Amino acid sequence: SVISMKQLLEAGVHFGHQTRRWNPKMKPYIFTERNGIHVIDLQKTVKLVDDAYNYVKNASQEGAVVLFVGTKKQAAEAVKEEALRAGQYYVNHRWLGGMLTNWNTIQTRVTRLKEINKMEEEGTFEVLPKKEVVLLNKERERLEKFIGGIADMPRIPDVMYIVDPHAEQIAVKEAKTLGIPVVAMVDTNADPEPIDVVIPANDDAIRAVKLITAKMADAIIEGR
Amino acid sequence: MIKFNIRGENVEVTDAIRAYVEDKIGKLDKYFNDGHEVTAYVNLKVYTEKRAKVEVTLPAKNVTLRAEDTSQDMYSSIDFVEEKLERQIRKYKTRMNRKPRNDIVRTKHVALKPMDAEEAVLQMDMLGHDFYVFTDADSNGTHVVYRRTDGRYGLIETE
Amino acid sequence: QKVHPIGMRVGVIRDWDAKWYAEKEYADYLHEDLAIRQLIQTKLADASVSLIETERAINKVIVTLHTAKPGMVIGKSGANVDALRAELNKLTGKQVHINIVEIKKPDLDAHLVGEGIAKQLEARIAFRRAQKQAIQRAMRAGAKGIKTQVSGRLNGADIARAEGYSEGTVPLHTLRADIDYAWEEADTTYGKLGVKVWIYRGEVLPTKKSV
Amino acid sequence: EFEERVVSINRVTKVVKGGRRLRFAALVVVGDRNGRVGFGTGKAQEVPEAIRKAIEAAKKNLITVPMVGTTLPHEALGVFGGGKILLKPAVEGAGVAAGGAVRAVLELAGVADVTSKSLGSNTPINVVRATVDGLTQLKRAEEVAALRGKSVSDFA
RNA sequence: GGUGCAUGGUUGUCGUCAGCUCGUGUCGUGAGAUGUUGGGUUAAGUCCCGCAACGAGCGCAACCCCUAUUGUUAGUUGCCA
RNA sequence: GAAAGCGGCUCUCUGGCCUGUAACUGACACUGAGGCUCGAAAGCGUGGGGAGCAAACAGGAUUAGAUACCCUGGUAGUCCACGCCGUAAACGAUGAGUGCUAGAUGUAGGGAGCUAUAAGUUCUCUGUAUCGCAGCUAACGCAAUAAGCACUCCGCCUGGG
Repeated sequence: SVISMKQLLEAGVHFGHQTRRWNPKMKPYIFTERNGIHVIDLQKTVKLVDDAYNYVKNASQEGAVVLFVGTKKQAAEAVKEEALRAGQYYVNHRWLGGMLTNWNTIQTRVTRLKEINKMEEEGTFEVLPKKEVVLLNKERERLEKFIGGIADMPRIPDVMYIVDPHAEQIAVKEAKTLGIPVVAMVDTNADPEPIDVVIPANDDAIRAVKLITAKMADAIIEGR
Repeated sequence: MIKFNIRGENVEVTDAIRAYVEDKIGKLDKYFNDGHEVTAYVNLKVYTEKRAKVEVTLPAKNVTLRAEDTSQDMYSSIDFVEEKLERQIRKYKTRMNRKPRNDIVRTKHVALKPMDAEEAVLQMDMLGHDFYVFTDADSNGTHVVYRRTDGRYGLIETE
Repeated sequence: QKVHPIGMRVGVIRDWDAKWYAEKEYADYLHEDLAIRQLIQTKLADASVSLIETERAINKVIVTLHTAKPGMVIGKSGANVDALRAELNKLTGKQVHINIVEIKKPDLDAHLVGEGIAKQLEARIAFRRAQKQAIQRAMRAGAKGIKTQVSGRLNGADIARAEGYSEGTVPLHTLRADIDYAWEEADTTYGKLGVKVWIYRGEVLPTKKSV
Repeated sequence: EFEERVVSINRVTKVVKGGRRLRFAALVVVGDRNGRVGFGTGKAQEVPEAIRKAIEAAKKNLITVPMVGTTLPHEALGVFGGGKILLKPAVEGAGVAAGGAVRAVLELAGVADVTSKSLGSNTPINVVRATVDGLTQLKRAEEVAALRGKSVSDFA
């Protein structure tokens, strides 16, 4: 149950950030520095990622909602495709504060995302003159801005995966509100002792989010 | 000065403490230049002085400022409110006198972390440039992938 | 200052309570019929006033009436507004006309809700839970924008207290106000109580255009 | 739903531009007399609105003290600013010996007796926090048998 | 008549302001922050970008008349091309 | 440099650290009431030196008024040897000693490597910042030169006038 650092080399997973503002707790993983980025060897991060290879299966097989967040720049379409194969929805948008504990925010996000969108999909769009087009700026713009995708989901997920909690301080506190566990790809720029997993990965290379997010939601497939 | 309008508007008028009004506005005529118009407008009521309203308005030749203020005693309202007119002119010193109060951007690569030269195929696809501004992680230094016009993976490379 | 919604509707933006025309004695029959409407609202003293529109006609009068319910107001079986209607015939001396029509669901009427809860203010109800109670009844029964208003005057008090649960989208500045609104003074030894009920079930109200 | 106690309606204000907005606040404590105590706060305009907010905040931060038979584990302390509440187990079942804002606490936690004055201040919004802390300092005998590493026969 | 810092209701004003608010929520011992901070634009808290936020109002703005372009009516006592 | 403070230049005799070092004493340690010394800033004593500056005061605006800010000046005084006061926001309104420890960080001058065909890096010590782990307080904030966790010498403090 391993797709290891023997193939995680060039796609850009096991690398740090620009070698500044790193964190002193996380030094037994990230060692070297040259040409702008830290480079991570195969010593601990292989079985460290194999831990997630065990537990994403274990959380997946009990039949609960999963959640991925790919807000970061080269990481939206991975959470798209692995939300498709995972089955539960994607978060690919800049993160909105106040998500979980406020009901009618995401509930009205459901009702205007799809239910007032039924007015678009039925005989209300073609019966109103040009003043409905700005109503479709609220619809045709504020639906995919305030997208969510949460209308499939009737109850809080099992896992809150995230490309970067250091860029995503917000839902990390929302997930540690009522007790939902998290998964992330946490690099040198964060101290992941609150995070359940240590995945030393960055975004803007070619296939880091593709590999790690791929076999994570594959573990969700065999969990489902 | 020029003109008054003395007005006791609930009780009759008595020119001892009204003369005391006339003398503290005599000290307005120590702080005058043209005492253009004033007006006393006072009000005292029943129930053993649960108020003491007084007023004098101040249309001077440039500024206007009234005073409908209170104390328990009407004598104390003449006292503290005309002393309030003194301290108002003390506020009106500087408010009166002191009309003077006295191409390509010359910059480095905007990205932070280094990306290898194979990632430049994705880094050109990252932000939407035909080149890929990325400090090379695989190659020692800087590398970038262009777009050759034939349609293959180009390389803007000193190499 | 506050604009009266019905004060800018019921004249011409909503059609008239004196919904009839004349040639010369328009304000004569209009004003004296308004005195007759006062006689209706004061001689329903063992009944419930809802709405009345007394009319002058081609037969020189057709009295339009309304009730809050027919089963109790109009009589033992319908002879209080009929015997009192002939009493209006011996008031003003004319052909005199009954119109037994319940104003439907008077828990959505500003008259019976606010005036009824003001009669219960005469019965000394806790007025805050009266506000939440009554506006929760009608907001429960629709009322897209609904609020009310109560004045103060408790045994030598100030002008007016606050007004809890005075809510509801009532865009009174805008020109879409379809509001059953009322107001009331309760005269007591302890003082008077103003009760002003905005009820907004319908959305639109110009009643002024016709081909 | 919990067993209810109401501490006090507070007195706070909002100072608007052209006057003085009447702000309203409250603080309750809840729980089901077993060791579980919560507390709520009403930042509103009226009393049942502060009951609404009082259960909005009373529904959370409601945890369990390891109640060793209607008693305390041992003598603890609570410090949060001027809330300085030292709680003492003593002879139990013979008189609920507590301050006013903490007699409700061992009511809603179910301690038989305590011996709890306070120092610092009698400010209730620090009394409740020092009370949470006074429950928080407690290790228990199953941990001194367990977390200490040896099943010590002071409790066994 | 007296008693409008005792009365209700009406009532003039700031201000025809563009600001005022509130609910959910989070954060802060607490009042307090959230909307309201935001990028220009407007007359607009206009929308809009980041945003602990989201929504709801109260809104100038939106709906009402009057005049400012043309058809359906055409002689009444008014129009005669 | 304990601070007070110390900056044209050159000599005179002059402390005090740190880096290394066990060569050596073998606990000689830390303090510190008392007592003693030093010590801002003025001023005071005697005697000089007297550019420029400036208390005191004068003249001119200033306004109701100007004994003030501005200007014109201008005495004491500022400087030099030579004695004194012992009081300064003395401050960082943060006693002295030593121990502990996330890091991002300044800069000195050593010790060591260091990078070699000249380059330029890493550790170590006392320094002095800035952010911030923990801890932390009423909050503000402090945080390796702790407002964190300990102990020894002292000192203060008891509601306001």
